[PDB]
Amino acid sequence: DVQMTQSTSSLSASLGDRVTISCRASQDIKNYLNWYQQKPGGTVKLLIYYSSTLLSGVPSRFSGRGSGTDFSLTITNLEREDIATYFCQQSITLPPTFGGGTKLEIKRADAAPTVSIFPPSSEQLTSGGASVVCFLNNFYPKDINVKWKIDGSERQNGVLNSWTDQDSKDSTYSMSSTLTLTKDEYERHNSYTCEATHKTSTSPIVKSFNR
Amino acid sequence: EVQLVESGGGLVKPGGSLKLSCAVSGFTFSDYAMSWIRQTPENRLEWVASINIGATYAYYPDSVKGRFTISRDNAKNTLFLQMSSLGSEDTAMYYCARPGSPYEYDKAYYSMAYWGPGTSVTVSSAKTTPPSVYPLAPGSAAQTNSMVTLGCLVKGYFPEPVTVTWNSGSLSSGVHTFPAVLQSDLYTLSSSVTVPSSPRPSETVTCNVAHPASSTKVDKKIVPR
Ligand SMILES: C[C@]12CC[C@H](O)C[C@H]1CC[C@@H]1[C@@H]2C[C@@H](O)[C@]2(C)[C@@H](C3=CC(=O)OC3)CC[C@]12O
Repeated sequence: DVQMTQSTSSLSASLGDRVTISCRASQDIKNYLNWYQQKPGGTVKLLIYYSSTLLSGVPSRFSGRGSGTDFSLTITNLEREDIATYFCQQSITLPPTFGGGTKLEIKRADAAPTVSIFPPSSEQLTSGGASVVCFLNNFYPKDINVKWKIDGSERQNGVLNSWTDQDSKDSTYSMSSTLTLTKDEYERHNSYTCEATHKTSTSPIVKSFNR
Repeated sequence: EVQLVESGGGLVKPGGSLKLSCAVSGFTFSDYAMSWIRQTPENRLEWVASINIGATYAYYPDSVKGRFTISRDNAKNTLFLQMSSLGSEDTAMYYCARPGSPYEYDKAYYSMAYWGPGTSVTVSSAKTTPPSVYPLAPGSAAQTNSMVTLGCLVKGYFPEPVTVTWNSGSLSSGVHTFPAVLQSDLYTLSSSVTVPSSPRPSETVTCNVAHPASSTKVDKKIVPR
């Protein structure tokens, strides 16, 4: 199979910026290379087919070019409706293969995370389990680290993190760290701390509580 | 205009069978060679099956060949994909797609110009399990201030997805629902909502979590303390 290679999986840019996505084929596919666009929970859309032919409805600020083994997709005036994942695809050799995709981020100003810590609920305690949740919402850039300390002592066992894709309204990110314990080990301790290190503050944002 | 809608997706056991459907509109179905393409949990697009006009020839990659079968009903405007002997590697979002042109001399012929929303196939021996929903309320002296964040913990369910709304959708702004993490073959995600400290506890915020797989709906009113 012809291998489709996009050299970066993530790309960052500003509104009004010239974006360029590269795509390399392991073989000569001549001009048979298409470009697709796909938003997070959405359908796949054809942008350009053959090497540089736009599909109806696609803005002229999208342009493709390349022949043989090296292709590229250029966006001229990045708009926030251009924040999607872009795939390259060869249509001439069986089986037809796609590239890994290039997810395009948008740039904005630095935002500090709003940190909120929550204790286990009486309902979950009722089940012999106990999860401490921490929300770190609306921050930029995406680079952030979290530290859990149970009675001054760090901890990574039982900790789980999840991230949101870039927000549509404010282009920020959000994260959730959940320290799950056993009801019993939860009660042989008093204090629980949620620490956030971010490009903004120099000193962590600390959210703690105790029983 | 042009419509493609996949159907038949669901939860299957390894080695099991499933049949998919694609109803079409806005074009002469009988003029096109129709295909199936799947997207992988790793966001990886892969070809599945192709069929020409007249259902005379069908193309399958070595990944699906000998197990899947593509067919068409030109009178019903429907395309099918019989899947058999399924493995976990077949877990994916399956789409039906239409080429850009029925004419091989047109370069749009070598492109898929229309896809459907897709239908989800999960091949697992794991069991359909309803979610437990826990209220996340602040505690216990930090009542400051401008805004307050509430949340709902949706825990130990299978399969995906779970739908989470706040106040029956009345609360759209300030909502953050996170991707589920797998843990003991059971999913867990979290949802946060931010409201002025004025409309809470005064006035009500409640999380509504729907899990269609187990036909479950849970309403969790967030109460102080
Ligand atoms: C199924 C098909 C049509 C019948 C003919 O016998 C050739 C086969 C194999 C090759 C196959 C065509 C259908 C066409 O729709 C294709 C799927 C078409 C492609 C579109 C595409 O994106 O990649 C290929 C070019 C050719 C094609 O790959």
